[PDB]
This record gives sequence, C-alpha cells and structure tokens, in this order.
Amino acid sequence: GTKITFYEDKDFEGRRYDCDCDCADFHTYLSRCNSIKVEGGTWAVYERPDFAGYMYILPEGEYPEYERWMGLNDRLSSCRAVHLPSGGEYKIQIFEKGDFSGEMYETTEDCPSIMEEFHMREIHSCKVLEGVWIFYELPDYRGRQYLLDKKEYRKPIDWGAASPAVQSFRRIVE
Repeated sequence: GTKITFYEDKDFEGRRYDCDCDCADFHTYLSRCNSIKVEGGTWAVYERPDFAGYMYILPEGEYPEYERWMGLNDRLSSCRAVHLPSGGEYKIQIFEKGDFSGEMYETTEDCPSIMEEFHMREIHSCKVLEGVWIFYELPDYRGRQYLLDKKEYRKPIDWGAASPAVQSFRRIVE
C-alpha cells in the first residue's frame, strides 16, 4: 500500500505523476519535479532515468519544495520503493580500509558524525548485517546520499560513491 506522487511545481501544483512500485523513467511524463508526496513507505528517487545520478531518500510525508528532500534542483526521473525486511533489527560493520580490512566498527545506532563517534572521515568497505542504511558524504545526514540494501561492500563504488568520503549514516526505519 505504498505510493509516491511527483509534482512539477512547488506546493503540489501543476502536472503530477504517480508511481506505485519502481518507475525507471517518468521523465516522459514530468520534465521537472518541485514537490513530492510520499503516502506510504520509503522511496528512493533519482536524478536520471534507470536509477542513476544523485539519489535522495524520502520517507512518508509531504515535500512542498525540493530543498525538503535536500535536492540539488528540480531534476528527477526515476524512483524505486525501499523494501524493508521485518524483524526490526539493524546492524552495520564499517571498515577503515578496502576489502573489509583495517579498523572495524560495528554498530546498531544512527551515526550523525563518523568523526566524533569513530574518528574517521572515510569508509572504505562495509558489511550491512541487518536492515537498510543510508551513507552521507557530510555530517548530520547532509550531502551525497547512498543507499545500502544489505550484503557486503568491498569498495565505495559498490554503494555508488566515486570516493570513500562518508561522514554520517543512519537506518531506514518504517
């Protein structure tokens, strides 16, 4: 029962497009997106078609302007719903060095500052043991977002990053 609606203008005005599960290209129906309503569930929305470019995570809610999903602009073209397992536990292992090496830290908690908590500004590999997580380039859940749907991540490119810069992360909780 999850649904997201994109609107071409701010404040939920103008032409709109509805997605119910995974839409690899709505650019043909909307040339821009300046407000979004997320009715149920959590969604990943993407700048370019086929889930490419900058990514933004939107939990349920109303977003009357693109700044409210921390967007860079009104350019969005594809989206997929974030499917969470039940159970309700979250666990991540973050590594100082590539290929699950160097200092390891394991945590079940949101981390708004990797520097203050783990004394690193970079993550070079990672194992998500339980749940679903977001990595952020900057502290306090700012900057480039990356979605980590469990499994193992040998190198930053495996979570979509061009570099190991990660400075906060948090769980996607329904």
